[PDB]
Amino acid sequence: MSAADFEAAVAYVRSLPKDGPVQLDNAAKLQFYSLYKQATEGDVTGSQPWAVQVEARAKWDAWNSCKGMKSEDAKAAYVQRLIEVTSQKGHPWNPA
Ligand SMILES: CC(C)(COP(=O)(O)OP(=O)(O)OC[C@@H]1O[C@H](n2cnc3c(N)ncnc32)[C@@H](O)[C@@H]1OP(=O)(O)O)[C@@H](O)C(=O)NCCC(=O)NCCS
Repeated sequence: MSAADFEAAVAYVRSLPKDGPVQLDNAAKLQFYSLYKQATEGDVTGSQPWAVQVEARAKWDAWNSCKGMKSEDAKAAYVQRLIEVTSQKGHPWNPA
C-alpha cells in the first residue's frame, strides 16, 4: 500500500464518531494500536508489564507480537486490517 493510504487509514480511524455505522471492538483496537506503534516507533519499548495492569500488559503483548517488522510492513497491514474490519460491518473503506 502507498504511504498516503496509511495516513488516510490513520485519519479515518481518528475521525470515527462515537455514534456511527463503524465501531471498533477492543480486539480490533489492540490490533490497530500494535500496527501503529510498529510502523511509527519501531520495536516495543520496555519489558512485559505486570499482568494486573491489564491494559498496559495487553498493549505491550500486542506490540511485542509485531516485533521484527519494518515500518512499511506494518503500514500495509494497518490498511488491510482497516479494509477488512470495514467490510464485515457493512461499510467497506478502501484507499485511493
Ligand atoms: C495515551 C492515550 C491516553 C492518549 O493517546 P493519543 O491521544 O493518541 O496520544 P499519545 O501520543 O499520548 O499516544 C499515541 C500512541 O499511539 C497510539 N495511536 C495513536 N494514533 C493511533 C492510530 N491512528 N491507530 C492506532 N493507534 C494509534 C495510541 O493509542 C498510543 O498511546 P501510547 O503511546 O500510550 O501507546 C491513549 O493512548 C491511552 O492510553 N488510552 C486510550 C486508549 C485506550 O483506552 N486503549 C487503547 C488500547 S485498548
